[PDB]
Amino acid sequence: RADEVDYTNLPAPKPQKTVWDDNIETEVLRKYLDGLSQYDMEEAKYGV
Amino acid sequence: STKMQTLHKLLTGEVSFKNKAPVKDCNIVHQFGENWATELSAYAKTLPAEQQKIIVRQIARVKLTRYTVAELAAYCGDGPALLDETARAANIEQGVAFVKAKGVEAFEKYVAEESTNANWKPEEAKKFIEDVKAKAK
Amino acid sequence: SKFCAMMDLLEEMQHRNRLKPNEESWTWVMKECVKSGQFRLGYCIQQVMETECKGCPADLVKANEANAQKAKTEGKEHPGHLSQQAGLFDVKVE
Amino acid sequence: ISGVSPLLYFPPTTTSTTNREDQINKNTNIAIQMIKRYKGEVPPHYTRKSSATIEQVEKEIDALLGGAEKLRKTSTDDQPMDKLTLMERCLRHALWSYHKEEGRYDFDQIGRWVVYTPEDEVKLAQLKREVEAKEKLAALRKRREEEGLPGGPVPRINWPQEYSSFIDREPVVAKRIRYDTLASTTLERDEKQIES
Amino acid sequence: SKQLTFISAGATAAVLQSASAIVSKVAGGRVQTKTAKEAGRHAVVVGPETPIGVHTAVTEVPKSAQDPLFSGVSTVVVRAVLPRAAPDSVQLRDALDVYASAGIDTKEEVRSATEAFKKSAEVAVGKAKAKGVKRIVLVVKQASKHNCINELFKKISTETIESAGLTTEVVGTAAVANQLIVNPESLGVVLLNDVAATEQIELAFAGVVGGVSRVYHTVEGGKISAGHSFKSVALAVAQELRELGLSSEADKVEAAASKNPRAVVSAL
Repeated sequence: RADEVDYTNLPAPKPQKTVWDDNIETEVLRKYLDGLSQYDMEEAKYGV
Repeated sequence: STKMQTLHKLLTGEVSFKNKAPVKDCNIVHQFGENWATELSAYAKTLPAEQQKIIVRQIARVKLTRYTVAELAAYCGDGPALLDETARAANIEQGVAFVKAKGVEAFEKYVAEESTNANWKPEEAKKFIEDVKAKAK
Repeated sequence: SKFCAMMDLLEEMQHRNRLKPNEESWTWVMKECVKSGQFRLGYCIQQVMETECKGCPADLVKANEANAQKAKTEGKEHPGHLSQQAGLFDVKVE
Repeated sequence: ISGVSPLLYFPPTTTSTTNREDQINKNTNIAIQMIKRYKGEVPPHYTRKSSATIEQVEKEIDALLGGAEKLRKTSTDDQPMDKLTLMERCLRHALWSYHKEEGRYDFDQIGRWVVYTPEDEVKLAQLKREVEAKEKLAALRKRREEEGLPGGPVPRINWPQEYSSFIDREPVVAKRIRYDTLASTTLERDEKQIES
Repeated sequence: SKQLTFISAGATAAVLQSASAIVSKVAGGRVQTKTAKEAGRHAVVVGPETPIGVHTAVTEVPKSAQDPLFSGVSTVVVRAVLPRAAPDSVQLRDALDVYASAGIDTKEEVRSATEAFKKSAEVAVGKAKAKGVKRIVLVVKQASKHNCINELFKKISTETIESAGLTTEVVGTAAVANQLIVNPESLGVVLLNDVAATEQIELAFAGVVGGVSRVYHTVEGGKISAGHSFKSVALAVAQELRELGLSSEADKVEAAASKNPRAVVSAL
């Protein structure tokens, strides 16, 4: 009868960076879209 | 024995998760199990009255935690006991608006797709779609 | 990729088996290039058939050109990120 | 995504009635607002010493430079310049600087009569990309509006995968809230107002 | 003769109509009920949206209206509210963070934000001193976007609180929200930086407790009641009537709110 499991341990939510379609509209908004992706990843890591 | 002891400490706040993640209903369900509430309630009966009351209170609070902050703010304004009915009515109203906007057959498939995203039981999904359809007319 | 598999198969046949691909084999490759929309590989296969074989099925040559000009209208002639202007310090070296 | 969720998240479309007019209008109001603060105060008024139109000045310059065409002689770039060449360069430089400031972005002549520092070639390239980018964006935003496609950008996402990957629906729902709101709005500003 | 000022900020007409019926039926016509968009005293604001002219957004757990689930809890949630401009104009909470990225000067906006935070910090420490707690909990959203407004908020809130002699513990939004909903007895005084997420958290706490009325402290100096649901609005009106000097009417409204939340007007 050895250790079974650490109920405290939780697998971290593996974030995925959103990918935008490569159109001209993306190039004009490249910086803005990148900021949204960074914000999305930050929200996923922290939770909200 | 260890699982119940860990769960009791976790709900009481004595025991934190590895990454200090929020103690929500979903996380507990993920680790302890789907029916963690039932086993915990049975275990609590072997504890003094004060601990039993705390377990019941913590369980009720955790169930309230099953909603997002925005949903609680919008729907839980008039108390927690009335939260479930208010949330159900708002969801039904959204379903009616969706049906009136983009037909029914598309609504049927979308409800199924959200049931897939919702882990909704087929019976619950069928009941919801029937209720919204009846509400329409 | 179907094209990669067939080309590798031809490589095995010609080199490791000493068998010259015939017209039929190249036609299948050209059909796959046309079907998949890869209009640049079709040009290369077109020359191969015009070099080793005797020309190319004119039906497939025209089909490939139609696909190419569709890309020109839609702008999918090259991947867009290549067309973006860059600089000495404006390139992200992963 | 363990745990039976309570709701069938519908698309957050609730105020689809966001008339492109007023949506873009508020964008233009914000755009004009930010620009004024960044620049500052409207410069003090100046009274012209003489009255003359830009077209008249350009015509006069062309007439002046047309009579010396026979006398004008080309030479190597490193060789010394002539009086006619110097006058032409100065006049055209001033004229095209004025035109570019006004808005007549004719790159072909600007790159010739204003480029004298690699800095200017860089500026021309930067301006050339910007104009083409705006033209393409307007064309697709119009073609997107004709199809009824959502004026705003839409990310390449498969939410069924996302609802599975994540354990808690809250971040996923919030992510769906934002993008759906973003796609339901027109990200444009009336440039007629910006130009003034 | 007297006047009660009703402000509407994102509230459905049903709630406003219910509030008007409640006051008319309970007051009996002695005090008129006028509608406006800004006030400093004798004002009730209906709707989740924050009105114009409020700098502090305190909320508590009233003893009378404690839900059985949250019986005995005592925690004060104060949200700092920056000055609100017109809807079309860029709000300060967003201007303070975007102008810096754009390079625009941000001196006046910083000064205005500093004044608002100082007032909110003074309110928070006063509540903490009154309750006797030694440490307060600052709540700042950890998003990369809000890397400037929160930084100023922390720099000023900690400065004022430390000057007062109390301790400060900084935390994010998700962890505090989960703690406040699940284990709120471990938090005595929690200040919230001005963000949309914090506003939702304040509303969720005000609703989960059983429905309460939030107190807004305005620039002019005073307290105005705020509600978002039938019960919360009813409690807000009851407190407002109590402030005007009506005890029996306030008690009746409070009792009606406790009994029949969604239909208080018919209940009383």
